[PDB]
Amino acid sequence: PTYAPKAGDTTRSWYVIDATDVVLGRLAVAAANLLRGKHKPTFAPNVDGGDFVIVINADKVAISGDKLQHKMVYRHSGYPGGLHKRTIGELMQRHPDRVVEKAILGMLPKNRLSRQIQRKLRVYAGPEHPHSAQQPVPYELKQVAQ
Amino acid sequence: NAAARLNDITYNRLIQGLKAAGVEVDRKNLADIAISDPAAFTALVDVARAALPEDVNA
Amino acid sequence: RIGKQPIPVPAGVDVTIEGQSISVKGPKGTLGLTVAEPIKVARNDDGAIVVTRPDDERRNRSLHGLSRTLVSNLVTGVTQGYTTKMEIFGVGYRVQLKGSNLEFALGYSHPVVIEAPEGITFAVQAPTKFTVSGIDKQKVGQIAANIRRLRRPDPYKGKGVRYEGEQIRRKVGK
Amino acid sequence: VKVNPSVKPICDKCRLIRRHGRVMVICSDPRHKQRQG
Amino acid sequence: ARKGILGTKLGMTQVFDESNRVVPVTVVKAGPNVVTRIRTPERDGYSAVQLAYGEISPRKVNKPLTGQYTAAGVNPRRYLAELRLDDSDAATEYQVGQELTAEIFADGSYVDVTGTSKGKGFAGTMKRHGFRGQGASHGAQAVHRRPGSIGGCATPARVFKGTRMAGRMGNDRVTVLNLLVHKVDAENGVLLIKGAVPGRTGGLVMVRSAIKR
RNA sequence: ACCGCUGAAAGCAUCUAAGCGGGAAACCUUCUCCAAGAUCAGGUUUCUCACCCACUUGGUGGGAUAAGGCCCCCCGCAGA
RNA sequence: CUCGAUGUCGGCUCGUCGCAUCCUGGGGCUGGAGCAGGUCCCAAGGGUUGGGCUGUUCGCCCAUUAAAGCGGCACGCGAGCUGGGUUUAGAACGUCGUGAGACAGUUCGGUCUCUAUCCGCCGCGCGCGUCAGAAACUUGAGGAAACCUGUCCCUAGUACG
Repeated sequence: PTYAPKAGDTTRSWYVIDATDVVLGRLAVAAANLLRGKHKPTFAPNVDGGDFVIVINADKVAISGDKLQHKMVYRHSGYPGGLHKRTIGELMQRHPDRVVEKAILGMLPKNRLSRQIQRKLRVYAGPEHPHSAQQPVPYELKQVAQ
Repeated sequence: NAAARLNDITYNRLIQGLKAAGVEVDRKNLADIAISDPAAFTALVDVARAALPEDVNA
Repeated sequence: RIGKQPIPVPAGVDVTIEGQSISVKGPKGTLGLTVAEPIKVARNDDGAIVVTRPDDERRNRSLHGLSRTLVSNLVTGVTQGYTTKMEIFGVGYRVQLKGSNLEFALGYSHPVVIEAPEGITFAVQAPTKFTVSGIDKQKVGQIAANIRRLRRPDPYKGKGVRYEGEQIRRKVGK
Repeated sequence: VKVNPSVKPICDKCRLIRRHGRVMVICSDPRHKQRQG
Repeated sequence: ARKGILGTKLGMTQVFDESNRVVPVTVVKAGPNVVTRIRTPERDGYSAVQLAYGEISPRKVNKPLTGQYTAAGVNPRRYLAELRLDDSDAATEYQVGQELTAEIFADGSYVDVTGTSKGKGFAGTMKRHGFRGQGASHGAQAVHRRPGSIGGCATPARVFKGTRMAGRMGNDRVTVLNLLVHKVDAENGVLLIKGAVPGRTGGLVMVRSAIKR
């Protein structure tokens, strides 16, 4: 049977991704699996496992103008109308961290652990990150084989 | 798959290689090995890599 | 066939490529230009500019011809000022040059003062004739676009700018 | 302009263009300036 | 830019102007009894100044407040409210100890006045929102003053959020814009404002310079 | 929507595929209001800032106290 | 699907939504001289009234208006209202039926039940957390309300004709 599940038997490391030229989707996927812990053999979907993920320089994520001017974002309030339609381009010019956050959350499962995982996410639009007291580990994207 | 990716190999080719080697080892105890002795997992990976032919053509 | 047209450089004071970017200096104000990355541009043995991309992508042909005419336009602009002339065919109009611009009012209140762009030359040839010149057909054309749609010239009698012709339409009697 | 789901030439002094995906006619004679939808 | 001062409403009266015209005047008392404590944007990006006004007893105000005010070096006051200034740097404008009076208004300048409105209490939609009341003769059993129907029946099987229903009103931060200051009584510190002001006699009034004009 | 600058594809032409600009009571800033239970639960300031037992020192309970607040009381043009 | 019950027209009251837009707004074209006006494109942010007669829908008409919009939401909404007509029992005229009686043909009268448990909504509190315990002032991510318009004068009796 399983050996990984156990209180305290988790290595909470920190990862840093320089999200400059990377595309939003591939970044979000790697962040999702890396965040949940599927890159580790001690996977245990029943618990909040995984490592901490830091997104650096989210402002520079390459997205075509064909989506900046067409991929609309919808936040309905609850009131009549109230469909807060706002372009992803404007969101990139205001709160790109919320755009990236949304993309990741859409790739994470929709359950209680998802929220416990969300609170393990730290996204900053700029490149200068004050969080240097911990042990950041620069992590880059790759294919494996095949 | 996680341990295999740590050894830079996919699950696909891992199982294919082990079958070519005749290593009729179930996934339960193989996954156990992944935790109890990661080095043994690495050894099995090297065996599979050597057993795999050359490419994706036939 | 546009790809076959070399680019003469009569001046060449600082006509040079600095990282997919053409710096141009000469008789008039200086110019610059970002080079379309897909297209390879290099200096000829005789000093002319060679714009080329060998591969087959058609958009490379569009960008090849395009960037060729952009560079030719840069050299033409820096060596020979661009000039567009404008003349009014109407009643009730006098051009004044108050401050640093042209004040127009074809028979209506609040005479319009065209906000000039940085780096542009204006001149008045008569109360109903004037001209604009510069080192950028886009900047000179910006004044042509700003003066447009300001009291739309009716095709009947006429009440606006013409560029010395253009076969402007005519009335149908009454 | 004459927006409609059909385009043809008013005379042989015009061109059919594809602007932003919309087909339209220019004929140096502002009579119709027809547009394909 | 948005200069201002705290005061209180002392009721309304009327006074005739130089053109033989009637000016309804609300009396807002805002004389030399307003002190400051700056809040620079360098620490939190707020960019504003705390205004204090009133009268208390030295044995009434609690220790955290006497600590703040005595740290500031300012005699304690009953009310405290912070006025947003401008989105610039300001800096060289207000300081700790600068006295602000009603003389800052130009005897005619338009101002925006805001404050807690008078309580009216829990009321039906006839007052809360102003519905057109239903008839009360031709068979109107027990519907006089009642809202009636809401939305649909089958498909929209819910009341839309934000409908106009019965509830409390009052005690709100009501702001009235572009009120004409009739006259700054600089000799007494009494600000005479054309028009009615939210709040009861004795209530707190916040006055600031208008921006539309 | 419309008009438009420069200019290719295609020696021309063209509001265009690179690129620039104008362009409406719609949209977003802007004006007013609620709002950190916004669980990412914020930020600034200030006060108090060792007190005694039980259990197993820790782990945990019990009692008391400072800031301060509440209860009760006198009132409100604030209020079921 | 619903007959061990979804209670039907019209009208009132209260909202929402589409745009195939009545007006306001932005433009093209014209057999658009100008005012006006035809047609077409964009646009839901507001407004879209008040009366006579019929039970009305639907229509007619007077007088105003920038305008007197088309539709969905159980032909919106009867555990919110009306009960005029429709569809109960009485009565009468006509037609048919020998007759009892019938008519989606007309004419008079003829009750409109429910103490709100849940969902949602509207308002205000108690508790706990917001990592020592508290008190003040506040950023406002994110949302709401509101978003209309005419007459006259000047330009100018000018341009145009």
